Amino acid sequence: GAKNVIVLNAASAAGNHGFFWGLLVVTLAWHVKGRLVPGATYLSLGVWPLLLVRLLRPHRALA
Amino acid sequence: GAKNVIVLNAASAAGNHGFFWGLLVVTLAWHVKGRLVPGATYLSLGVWPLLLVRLLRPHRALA
Amino acid sequence: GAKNVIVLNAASAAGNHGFFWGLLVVTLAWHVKGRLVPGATYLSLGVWPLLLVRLLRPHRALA
Amino acid sequence: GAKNVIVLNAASAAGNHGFFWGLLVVTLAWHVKGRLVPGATYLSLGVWPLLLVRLLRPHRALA
Amino acid sequence: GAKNVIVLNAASAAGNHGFFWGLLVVTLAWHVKGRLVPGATYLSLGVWPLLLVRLLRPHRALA
Amino acid sequence: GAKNVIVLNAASAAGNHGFFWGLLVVTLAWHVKGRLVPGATYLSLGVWPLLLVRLLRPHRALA
Repeated sequence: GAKNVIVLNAASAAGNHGFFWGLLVVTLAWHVKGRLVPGATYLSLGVWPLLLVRLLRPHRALA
Repeated sequence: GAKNVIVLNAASAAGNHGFFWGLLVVTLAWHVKGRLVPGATYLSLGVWPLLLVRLLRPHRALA
Repeated sequence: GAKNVIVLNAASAAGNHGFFWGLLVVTLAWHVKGRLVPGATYLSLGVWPLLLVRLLRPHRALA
Repeated sequence: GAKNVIVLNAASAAGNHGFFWGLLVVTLAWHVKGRLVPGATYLSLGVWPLLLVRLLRPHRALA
Repeated sequence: GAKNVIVLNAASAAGNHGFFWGLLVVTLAWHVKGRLVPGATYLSLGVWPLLLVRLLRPHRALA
Repeated sequence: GAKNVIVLNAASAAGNHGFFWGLLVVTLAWHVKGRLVPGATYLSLGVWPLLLVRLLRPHRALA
């Protein structure tokens, strides 16, 4: 009653692998290249987003 | 040390805690309804898929 | 080796700690707003979905 | 296989750490900016949606 | 708090488990069926992108 | 108790165990092939990304 829980997780890790799966992460990052430039332009965003963050900002482990 | 580490993970959980976040799961589930029926159509792919599955089927865990 | 593992996970948690990351999750939830209403209207999949769920319903950590 | 299962998880964390991969997360968060304003429109969403949320509301960590 | 940190994670897991949520996973998989066939057809990228992937292939865990 | 929290996670892993799920990961990887080449051709920044990563670069798992 121990190595039968975490072990299951281990199986998932094998599935992800680094071959085909590795390619997917790299490819996605490259594609957003063009996406990145339009995204950059945007005014009126000084603290408006931060207020939402304020809820997040205190944080609490023992939530 | 042993602590602080796991504690940090808990903080992430706090971030998740947000009624808005909960709402997102429901919307995705409802939308897929329509997606599901077209998917069922068994066009040209009776056994072709399964060969790929064989690689997946062992589900190694040694990694 | 012992702490040179869980500690590594903790480092990932620090990475999450970013206002930008927090903003993305909240934003995604809001977007599905419009998506949610069409999903509601369908009227179908009465008993057809549940049968599949039956396999899923017992669930088990053994796997 | 004591220190082997947890170790595997650590390896996954290494995979996440990257240059190109990091850029994608930041870009996506700011970009959704535009998506957020349309989302705000509360067209017939006063409280009706919440009833569905009630199912989600108990949560129950017992699972 | 020993049994409070990990416990928080468990709560998240319970939330993931459900009826509507289960449906989402199956539908997404079925839908990509048709998506998969066009993907297969792609000229070039047979033996050239892999070299970049090679850097990823050794992988590590000493992150 | 001790063997209960982690046990819940194991249950999630069982859910993944599904050939259909396996199909989705491979499909996504194949599709991005085409996405990868357009990404390669864009603009010449060179300094725009590194500045962002630089903030990330010191790292502080002591979050």
